[PDB]
Amino acid sequence: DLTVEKAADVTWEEEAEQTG
Amino acid sequence: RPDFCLEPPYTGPCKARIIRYFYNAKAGLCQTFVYGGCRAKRNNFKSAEDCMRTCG
Amino acid sequence: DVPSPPETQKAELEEGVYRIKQQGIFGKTQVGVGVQKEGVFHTMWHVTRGAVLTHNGKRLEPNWASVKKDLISYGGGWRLSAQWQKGEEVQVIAVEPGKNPKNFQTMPGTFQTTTGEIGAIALDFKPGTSGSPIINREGKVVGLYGNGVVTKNGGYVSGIAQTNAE
Repeated sequence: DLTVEKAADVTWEEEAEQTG
Repeated sequence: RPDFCLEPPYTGPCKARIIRYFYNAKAGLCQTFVYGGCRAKRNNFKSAEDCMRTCG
Repeated sequence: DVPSPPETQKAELEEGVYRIKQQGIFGKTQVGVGVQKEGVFHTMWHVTRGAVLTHNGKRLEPNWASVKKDLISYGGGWRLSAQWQKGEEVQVIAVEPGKNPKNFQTMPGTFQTTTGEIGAIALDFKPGTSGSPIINREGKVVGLYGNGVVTKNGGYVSGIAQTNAE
């Protein structure tokens, strides 16, 4: 049986890490 | 030994984190590694017991 | 379709991104990641292999599963409707075990098939990140990260795993 725990909300970050 | 017992553990091309056992022939015992969830090779066991039974 | 479809427990989770944890060797560890949206919890099939999720004293069974698509949803059918558009940058909300979530921006390439085209993410996150959402600039999930290939030079490339919303 699996459990879950919240980690983040879904958002685009204007200063996310570049680059892929 | 079977020969697959002598092959290094294989995480594979998926990004889950599933702890498994492999047989480490140099150490002469089973150790843990991270399996990714897809494309498992044969040196990959859910338990130390089962790992030692087939590769020990 | 059938006259009296069976019923599973509802995924009573706030919307957002979740670590999925499994009891295994050494105890409880993060096996992957999932996305709760519109009352449905979405992840990659290889993460859970269709195992029951437990939360709030309830046992959650998968409502839809496809090994072929490597996707699975709990509480209802697939709700992630956004599609990646070729030439547009995405972010991955990478949720690595033991680490704070972090967004990474990238321009996807493509995987070629006789079927059609699937986006390709050349980013290499730690094991346990499978199910991390790939998102567009609107904050919509275009797919999930973690089913990929290791390239000849040891680089990792993930597919953008997606299916049509129900």
